[PDB]
Amino acid sequence: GYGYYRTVIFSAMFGGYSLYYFNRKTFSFVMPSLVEEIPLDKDDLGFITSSQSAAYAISKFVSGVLSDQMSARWLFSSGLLLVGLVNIFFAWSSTVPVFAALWFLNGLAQGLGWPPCGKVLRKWFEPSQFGTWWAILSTSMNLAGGLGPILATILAQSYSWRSTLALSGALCVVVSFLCLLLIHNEPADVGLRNESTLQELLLSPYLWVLSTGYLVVFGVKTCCTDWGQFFLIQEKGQSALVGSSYMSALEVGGLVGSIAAGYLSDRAYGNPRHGLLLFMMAGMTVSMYLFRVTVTSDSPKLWILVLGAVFGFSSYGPIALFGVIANESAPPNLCGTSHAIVGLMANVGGFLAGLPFSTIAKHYSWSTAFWVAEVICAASTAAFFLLRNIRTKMGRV
Ligand SMILES: O=C(/C=C\c1ccc(O)c(O)c1)O[C@@H]1C[C@](O)(C(=O)O)C[C@@H](O)[C@H]1O
Repeated sequence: GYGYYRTVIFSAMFGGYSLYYFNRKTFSFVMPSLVEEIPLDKDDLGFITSSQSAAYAISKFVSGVLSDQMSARWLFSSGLLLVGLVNIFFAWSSTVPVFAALWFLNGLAQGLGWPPCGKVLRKWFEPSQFGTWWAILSTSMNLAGGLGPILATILAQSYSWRSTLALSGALCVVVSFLCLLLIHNEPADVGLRNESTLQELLLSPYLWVLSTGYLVVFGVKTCCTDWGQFFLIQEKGQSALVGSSYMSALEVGGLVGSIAAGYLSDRAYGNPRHGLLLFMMAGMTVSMYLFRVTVTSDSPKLWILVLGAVFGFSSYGPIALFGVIANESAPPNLCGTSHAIVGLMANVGGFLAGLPFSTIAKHYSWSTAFWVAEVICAASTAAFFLLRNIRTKMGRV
């Protein structure tokens, strides 16, 4: 029976990939309480996040390159176990070098679990149904972003910050074991039946336009999430519950954005679905400007929630659009390399959000850094609008 095994395996990957993201973002979930008991400046936080981002970038790139000669279940279980172990260790350390080393290892382990999902999806599902399943997998990510912050704060009001990560880590370990028991690599182990050149790929302007757009979008999203959580409390006179609700609403909006963008793009030199992407980017920068300027010490909370949801929608739509367009325009025999390059550029964009942004905020203010980010986003949107009727097919032409 294909259906039974498909359902079981997909549920197992859903749970494992949700725990992956939860343990990845636990630091952003608890950061305010940890800063409250251990006095730290913005530079230390930026250093830790940048170290994790760099480690994840290198590990994911190399694992994606060499994934063709490893088993999916073992890699998934190993990665989950290592992430749980480093999360458990994090709950006992109380210094800035140990935190940075532990999160570097966290990124290294988190980079391992990406290729197995694609391998299982390709082995167990039809080639014409990849993206759809990809889509729902992305929703799991958003789910981990939604339940994470608020619960953490709810636990923080009566328990230590160190009593959450540790518990989370334990869960991962247990789930990892269940994952190995519940994941089969191919529909044959159970028993039931189963051009261009590299010099021409990198010499395509559209390949760099897409990469730079993804870089900008990912960096701006990471900046908004972590440093707006801190911005709402440290400068706008709001409490930590509002800071957590802002991120929860951001992820709630991002879920519906990721779900819808595929439908709107599919119903609709250049690409047919560039207008939706440009509109979403414009909405993202407009919402950023409104959030920076309108919110004061005395403002209703459902205005902040609306701003967060709108930004999440306008940020998570373009990510799916970028992925689908990169898959569609890729050379016929170089899809994996193109996906790896675009992911690497998105990861370096996310890396740029940690330390330089925190240093700018430390020197001038949070407002100045957010204004710089919004200015960069507006300039990128204008440039993308200008550079939109160029060749979209990459390769030997
Ligand atoms: O391949 C994909 C994504 C979707 C995809 C694949 C085959 C398809 O046939 C399809 O319709 C859709 O990679 C994802 C997007 C990524 O940014 C990229 O594409 O560069 C890299 C990484 O971030 C991944 O999340």
